[PDB]
Amino acid sequence: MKSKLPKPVQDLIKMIFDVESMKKAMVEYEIDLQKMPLGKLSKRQIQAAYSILSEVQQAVSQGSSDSQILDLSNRFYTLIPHDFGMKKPPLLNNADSVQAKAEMLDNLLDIEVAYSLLRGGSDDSSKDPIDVNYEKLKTDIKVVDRDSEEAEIIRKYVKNTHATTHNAYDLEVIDIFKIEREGECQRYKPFKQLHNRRLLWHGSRTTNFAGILSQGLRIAPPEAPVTGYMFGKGIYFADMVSKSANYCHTSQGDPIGLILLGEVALGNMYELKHASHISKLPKGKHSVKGLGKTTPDPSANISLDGVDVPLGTGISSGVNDTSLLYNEYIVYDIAQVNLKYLLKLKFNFK
Ligand SMILES: NC(=O)c1cccc2cn(-c3ccc([C@@H]4CCCNC4)cc3)nc12
Repeated sequence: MKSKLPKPVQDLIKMIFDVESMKKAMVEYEIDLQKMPLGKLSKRQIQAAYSILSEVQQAVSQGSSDSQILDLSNRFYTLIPHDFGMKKPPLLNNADSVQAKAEMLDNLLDIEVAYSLLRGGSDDSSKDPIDVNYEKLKTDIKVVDRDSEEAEIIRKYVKNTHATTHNAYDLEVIDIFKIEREGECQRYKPFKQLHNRRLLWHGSRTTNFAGILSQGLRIAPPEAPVTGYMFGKGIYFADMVSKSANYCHTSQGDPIGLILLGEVALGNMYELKHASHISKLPKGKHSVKGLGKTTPDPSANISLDGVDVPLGTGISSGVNDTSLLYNEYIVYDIAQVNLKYLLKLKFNFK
């Protein structure tokens, strides 16, 4: 049979299950595709690589000998083979090196999820492969009509919350998808009664979306290094589309990105101006709000189905004694997020 899914949904499935994009991402990370093909990637190996990186992070802060750091570096490259070619393997002896490798592992974890979903399941012929891969996402995906009131609100949110400092590109909404992850409604239900529910942005690389749709937004595993997380291991969101759009890591070569709109149950926010490098919340607080110098104009805030949409144009906040240019929101429980929309964006670079 032929797929009855709308063309934009079919194009989304092709985009998130693109094997060539998975291979190109591994080539960019300088992974040796002969020693470590896409089909050889495993959960166990990525888990053990995170543990090695945490040992490196501990050794660097402890002030361990260069011989122990070299041994941990060598063990990491043995577990994740790299092909540097003309270069000596960079030593993992600083915070920047461990963070670049932890970023690679986060992306490899979701690439492994996408490839294992794609290669799994009943390899029959009765159903269209696009329908088969659609079902592997365990997510209901519907197209939001361009002429709808919903689409108008979302386009206004994209237009008004583009930061002045992120002038490398213009954003254009291609498609708006309404999404419903299986079991997420039931999971979110206890938090639906928490106050201060906001519709916020979450950007990520396109190669992570098969993992995000099938498993939802997740928190970094305990084995992962604690470094590089301004407010600890949690799920981070922005109220400025361009702050999250930067995490799509789109380029002139591939200017099509995916961004989420999630309803997040913030409750009582723990308002911070500087890095806390801690995941523990004070009693009675349900989230962290990192305070930026620029905030969406609160007078243009709208309430949609009991959820605040801060689609106001970026104005000065009043805080100048902060390390953040824009706000960010962090929750430490995966159940405090209900994914609502998925946008396909065109990045028009200057
Ligand atoms: N992804 C986002 O849309 C987003 C919005 C606002 C603030 C954000 C902060 N992040 C974020 C992204 C990545 C990380 C680390 C850094 C590299 C190692 N593992 C993850 C920490 C924070 N992402 C944000």
